[PDB]
Amino acid sequence: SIWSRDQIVRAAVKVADTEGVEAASMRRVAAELGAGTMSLYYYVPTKEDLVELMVDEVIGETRLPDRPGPDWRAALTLAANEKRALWLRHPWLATAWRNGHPVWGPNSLRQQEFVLGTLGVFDLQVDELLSLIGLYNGYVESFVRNEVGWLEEARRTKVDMREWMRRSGPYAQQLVDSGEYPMFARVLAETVAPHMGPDQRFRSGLERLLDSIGASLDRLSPP
Amino acid sequence: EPVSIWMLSRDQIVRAAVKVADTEGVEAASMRRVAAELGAGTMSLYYYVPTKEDLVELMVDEVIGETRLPDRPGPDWRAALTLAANEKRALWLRHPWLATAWRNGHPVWGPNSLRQQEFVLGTLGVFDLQVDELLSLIGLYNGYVESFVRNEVGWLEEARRTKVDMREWMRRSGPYAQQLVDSGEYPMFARVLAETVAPHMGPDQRFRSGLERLLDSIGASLDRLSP
Ligand SMILES: CC(=O)O[C@@H]1[C@@H](C)O[C@@H](c2ccc3c(c2O)[C@H](O)[C@]24O[C@@]2(C3=O)[C@@]2(O)C(=O)C=C(C)C[C@@]2(O)C[C@@H]4O)C[C@H]1OC(=O)/C=C/C=C/C=C/C=C/C(=O)Nc1c(O)c2ccc(O)c(Cl)c2oc1=O
Ligand SMILES: CC(=O)O[C@@H]1[C@@H](C)O[C@@H](c2ccc3c(c2O)[C@H](O)[C@]24O[C@@]2(C3=O)[C@@]2(O)C(=O)C=C(C)C[C@@]2(O)C[C@@H]4O)C[C@H]1OC(=O)/C=C/C=C/C=C/C=C/C(=O)Nc1c(O)c2ccc(O)c(Cl)c2oc1=O
Ligand SMILES: [Cl-]
Ligand SMILES: [Cl-]
Ligand SMILES: [Cl-]
Ligand SMILES: [Cl-]
Ligand SMILES: [Cl-]
Ligand SMILES: [Cl-]
Repeated sequence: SIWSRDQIVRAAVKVADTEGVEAASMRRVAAELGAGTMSLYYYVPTKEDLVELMVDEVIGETRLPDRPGPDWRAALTLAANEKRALWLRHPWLATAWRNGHPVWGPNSLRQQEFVLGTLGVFDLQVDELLSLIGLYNGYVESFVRNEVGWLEEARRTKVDMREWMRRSGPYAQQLVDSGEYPMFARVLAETVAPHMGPDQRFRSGLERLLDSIGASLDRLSPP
Repeated sequence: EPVSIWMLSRDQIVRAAVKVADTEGVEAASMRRVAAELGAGTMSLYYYVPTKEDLVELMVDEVIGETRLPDRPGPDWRAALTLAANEKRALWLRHPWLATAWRNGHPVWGPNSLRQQEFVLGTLGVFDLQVDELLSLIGLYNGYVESFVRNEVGWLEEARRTKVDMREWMRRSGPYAQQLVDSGEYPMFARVLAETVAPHMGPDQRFRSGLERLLDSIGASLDRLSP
């Protein structure tokens, strides 16, 4: 287990933020530091290891409270906004982890202590805790991975979410006119969210997610 | 102003891209490599398929046409979502690049994708829901399936590179997990390792068990919002 390297990781991060993670190849990160590649490899064997070290490294930028306190909705909300701002700042976090094994670096584990801690006081089987936290973490990640995706897409096409929605209007009408997608149509007729800006959309999605967690907790702990 | 891709034939270009991606991942199936395979030339394909992103979008909807969900909702929403989940996981396992290839913000609105979405969205259509609430609960369900299978594929890919699978990784990491518990700093990590069952089930049993807890949470929200 992979758990001064640190200065290597920081230069990697700087490159990945600007030019994407592919561009943070091992030759370049050397260039960035003013060293030749042969020493880099001593401290950081593989590019897979570096990505893992970068993940943990940037999570160290963030600081949550030492303990969540009893308001699990306010604590998860704080964790949500921190995590979103970290992914927007380091968009490669949304697509870079390709492996199955979890990252057990100190900073990753510190933050999970806080997020798991929020529902840690409840008398739940731990796999139920992980299931509810899974719901919460899934919402934040799906949303922001999609957000990042729009930005990466815009830089190529010059068409962002709002502009894509307008230009897709005619195709959408064709699909409605097909008559084969009555639920898609009811979504297009009735949804409010896509017309909210990003910050308000995220927050209102988070409140719905939090209410679903809440409703589960009332089930397992009436009333 | 480009028109949607959805607005020598297309179907043979796509089926040919799918074969190179199945066997050798989505990178090994470019326009160059797809031309080669068909017995045709680099620029003739750009008539049918302008961009590689356009090509991937067609590849996704093509393979989604291998799954056939029912025409109609059914009152048992738990069974419905379970069927959808099992069918999505089998697909993704047959086409692992499904888990990673979609990197854009815009949704794939091919016909096979939307045919499948009618069934998934129709499952809670029974209920008195504002549409954004429906979408929120479907989001919880889809995120479960998607994280699960994408992690499952991650392990398969990691293991080809390392020759160390999920079980061998848990085994090999015991000493370090034990150092981490001994530090005293990670009490929730310790509890998880001491009490979790899931990662000791096989994948199929673990998939189903997590699904069941998810469905119970959907049920608790439906009861509150729509008695
Ligand atoms: C995330 C996302 O897609 O955001 C979209 C956004 C980018 O665009 C939004 C949008 C576009 C265009 C317009 C609109 C939009 O909101 C204006 O609402 C609008 O319709 C517009 C208009 O043009 C107008 O102007 C227009 O021009 C045309 C029409 C007809 C209406 C309008 O005049 C007026 C109206 O205001 C719709 C909006 O659509 C959605 O939010 C869709 C979300 C639904 C999620 C469904 C997921 C379902 C899960 C699911 O299927 N699970 C899966 C499985 O279990 C599964 C299992 C097996 C398997 O094989 C598969 Cl493939 C599976 O696939 C799965 O996905
Ligand atoms: C997905 C995953 O990690 O699966 C793991 C699997 C691969 O390995 C499992 C495992 C490993 C080792 C062992 C075990 C396992 O089950 C044997 O159970 C075992 O413990 C093992 C042993 O070695 C033994 O043998 C052993 O050898 C050593 C010890 C100490 C115990 C044992 O003798 C007893 C037993 O046999 C644990 C298992 O761990 C989990 O499932 C944990 C899941 C929890 C995820 C929670 C995520 C949290 C979300 C979250 O943080 N959200 C986020 C934020 O809001 C967030 C916000 C801001 C921000 O900056 C960040 Cl970074 C953020 O990051 C976020 O992630
Ligand atoms: Cl990147
Ligand atoms: Cl590597
Ligand atoms: Cl955007
Ligand atoms: Cl290409
Ligand atoms: Cl792939
Ligand atoms: Cl495995």
